[PDB]
Amino acid sequence: MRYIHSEETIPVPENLKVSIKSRLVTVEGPRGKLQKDLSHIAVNFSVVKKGVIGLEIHHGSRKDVAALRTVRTIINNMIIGVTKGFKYKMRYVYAHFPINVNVEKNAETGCYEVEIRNFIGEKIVRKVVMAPGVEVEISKAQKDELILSGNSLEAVSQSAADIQQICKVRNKDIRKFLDGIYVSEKGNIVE
Amino acid sequence: ALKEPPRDRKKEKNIKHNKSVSLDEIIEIARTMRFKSFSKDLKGGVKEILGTAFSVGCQVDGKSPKAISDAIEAGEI
Amino acid sequence: IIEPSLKALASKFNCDKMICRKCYARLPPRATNCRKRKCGHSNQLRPKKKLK
Amino acid sequence: SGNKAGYFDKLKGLLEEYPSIFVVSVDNVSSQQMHEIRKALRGQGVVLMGKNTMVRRALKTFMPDHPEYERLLPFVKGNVGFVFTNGDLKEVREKILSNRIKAPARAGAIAPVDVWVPAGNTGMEPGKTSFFQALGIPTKIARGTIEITTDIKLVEAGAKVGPSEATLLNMLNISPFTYGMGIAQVYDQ
RNA sequence: CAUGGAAGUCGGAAUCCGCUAAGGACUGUGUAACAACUCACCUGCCGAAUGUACUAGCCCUGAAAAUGGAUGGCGCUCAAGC
Ligand SMILES: [Mg+2]
Ligand SMILES: [Mg+2]
Ligand SMILES: [Mg+2]
Ligand SMILES: [Mg+2]
Ligand SMILES: [Mg+2]
Ligand SMILES: [Mg+2]
Ligand SMILES: [Zn+2]
Repeated sequence: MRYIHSEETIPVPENLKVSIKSRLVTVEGPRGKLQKDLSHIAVNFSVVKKGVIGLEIHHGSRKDVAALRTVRTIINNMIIGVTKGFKYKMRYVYAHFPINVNVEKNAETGCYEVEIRNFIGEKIVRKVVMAPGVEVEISKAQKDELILSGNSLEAVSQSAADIQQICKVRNKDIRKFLDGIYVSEKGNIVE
Repeated sequence: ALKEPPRDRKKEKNIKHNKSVSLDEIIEIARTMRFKSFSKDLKGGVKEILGTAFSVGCQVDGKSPKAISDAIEAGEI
Repeated sequence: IIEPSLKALASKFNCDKMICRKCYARLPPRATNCRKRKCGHSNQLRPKKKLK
Repeated sequence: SGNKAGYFDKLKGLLEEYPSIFVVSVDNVSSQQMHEIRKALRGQGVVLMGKNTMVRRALKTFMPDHPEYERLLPFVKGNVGFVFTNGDLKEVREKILSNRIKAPARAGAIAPVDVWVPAGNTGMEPGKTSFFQALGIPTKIARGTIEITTDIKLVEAGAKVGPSEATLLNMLNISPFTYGMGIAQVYDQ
């Protein structure tokens, strides 16, 4: 079973610009610019209407057509991200031993780095380098919050996963020792 | 308020299923107090309701409250 | 002590999971088939029993 | 689909017998409201609404029993009910408008208009002052009663109401929502 | 009906009708018990397929031995495989 024609459309708001060349997408708007390369997928791009982009695959199989929506949702996420940004929230959870962190400022480059001390009462100092373009803040709204913000969802989420994955308990029952840092809510910078 | 005569004092620790009551116009007369509180049109539905309400008692003798309510053959009042 | 909402938040990542019966792999709570290849994508799963 | 079969003949019986049809736009209304309005109009008129009849009126349009049925084809959009009655149009203009309930907030309901608490004495138990201090409302306890010295804005119009303010609205018996039946255009009036 | 109390929700056995497209002698939580919340169920949006078992073709798990190694070798993927 080979499918003749499968098509979807993406609207574009009247605020930003997008240009595609040789399967390389450039999106630039009020909050910056992003680049992505999609040369590994055979897709045909076209301009359906004044503000609608269409893309399609011809004579594809079910497995090939399955990947068609993935680019659509990635491009939509980039469109949202370049006009509204992204924001993740994190909480610290300890029972007895407090954990203290220090998100020091730029280290002579755009990258931020986070220092974590006193995890389950350990004297190890553990060092993490954030992806470029992501801003880390200690919240002042109320206590025990870590604020992550940025332009790209992939970098914001991966950096959050780095923070989550670096605080691990070893040789203990993790159903009893619930210590660690976890993400609790994801959203946009505006509203 | 029937319960097959007075329930002797402290005679409820064991089974207390001896609450059989007669099935007659007495229940229909007692239904007039409710007077079809929740709609029931001209109270024919309320009459069937109250008649089948004592489903544990199984009406009187062979007749059953469910059979009596299901069979629409009695007078309205 | 841990306040209940934080305890639930932390437990959601390490208590509510499915366990494969062939390779002891951790699966999402609503999974129906194991994802690992050494067991052949088996559908013999059991819930992770809680601690009490 | 026993009720579906009973719906076909019941509807066919009522459409021919009642010449007058009134359209009602009911949406997100509590069941008790239709229970009470049904009991009020039990003697005269029967109200009945159901799923959208995409082709079920088109069948009445095909045969000539009522050439005016095909004139009402585009009027059905969604969540619109019909009222069959034999009373006059003037008397049925405001009969079904009674019993407008006072719907409380639902912890975040958008208030169309700014909600304000006028200066006065609540008169309730002063043990609830922690709720007032949660929002930081200046309250003074006089004679065991909580009194709001200065008016404090609750929520801006069109903005989400805070969960604490929405909860306080329940015992304060004040809310911007008043739910009632909606009247749509009937017979190209 | 027992009942501090158990208005469905220690419990016993029953399990009906009203009005609706649907909303229960109750689907749980909750609570002294209720209420409340939810659930079931129908409708508000929608816009054409779905669900449940079985059958057989290829591929994969099941598949662990000793000097370095053999579809005869290099190599081969709309094949130079079936
Ligand atoms: Mg040990
Ligand atoms: Mg299917
Ligand atoms: Mg050969
Ligand atoms: Mg060929
Ligand atoms: Mg050859
Ligand atoms: Mg061949
Ligand atoms: Zn497995």
